[PDB]
Amino acid sequence: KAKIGIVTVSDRASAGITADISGKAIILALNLYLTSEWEPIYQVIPDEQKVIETTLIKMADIQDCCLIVTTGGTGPAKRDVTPEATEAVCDRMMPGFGELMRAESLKEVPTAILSRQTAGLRGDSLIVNLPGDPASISDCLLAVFPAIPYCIDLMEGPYLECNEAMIKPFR
Amino acid sequence: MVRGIRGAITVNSDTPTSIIIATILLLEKMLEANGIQSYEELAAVIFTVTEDLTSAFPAEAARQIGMHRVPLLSAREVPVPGSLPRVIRVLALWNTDTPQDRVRHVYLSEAVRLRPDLESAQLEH
Repeated sequence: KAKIGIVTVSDRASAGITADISGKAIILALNLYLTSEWEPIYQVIPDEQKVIETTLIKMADIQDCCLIVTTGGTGPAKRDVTPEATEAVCDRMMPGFGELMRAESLKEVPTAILSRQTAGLRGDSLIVNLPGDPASISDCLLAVFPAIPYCIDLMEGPYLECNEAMIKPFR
Repeated sequence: MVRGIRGAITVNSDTPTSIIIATILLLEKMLEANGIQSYEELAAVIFTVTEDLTSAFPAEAARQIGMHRVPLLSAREVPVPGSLPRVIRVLALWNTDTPQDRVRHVYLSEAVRLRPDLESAQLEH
């Protein structure tokens, strides 16, 4: 089987004040695209850098997720620290992901430049930052995902099969 | 004894994946906001999409969360210039004795602007 990590970084949602809704969207999107068996590993955690680092390491190195996806805490606000956590746990970074994602959200909104989203690699596990709002989560996932199944193949991970009608990956 | 329930949500691009996700999000938050346990309480559900959303039927999203026995119908909303773009609107007819003042309506993403103001406009006439 294959395991994918969904991480929601939200002070409010972690306490139980609001529903996740961003994470629900990431799981819905992954449920489309993918036709192969996969297990979602899903956590909701606060805007605390050390906790994010632990959560990413737990999913990538212990629970063996080939792909981990985060939503939340990617802006200039003092509390938003998801990207810093991502660079700490990652040996190598993937600048292409952030470069493309900001070029797509920038067309509609000029505050794409305020995003600090990034992506990187820990061992055999790929980690990608997504934003908080669900309409943009769908656009970002749809932009970078065609390269992800190939990327996991290059790291001798699971083979990911896709629904050609929802999305088409490159190989 | 039927009460309509209105919903509305927006997407950022005309793709099947973003229309299905948004519709499912809107539908589920609509049912939870009024406490609907079973789809059997729905008499029908009606969708409208704006002129710039054409890649998938909302009904296709409805059946992805097992609403096969719910009568579905979709149509095109009036293309008003300057109106909010890429918006899925929902009207669900609900079999209930809930008073009209107590029915909760859902406006998500950019569609929070479409939420009606109780203190707006109105006429002497």
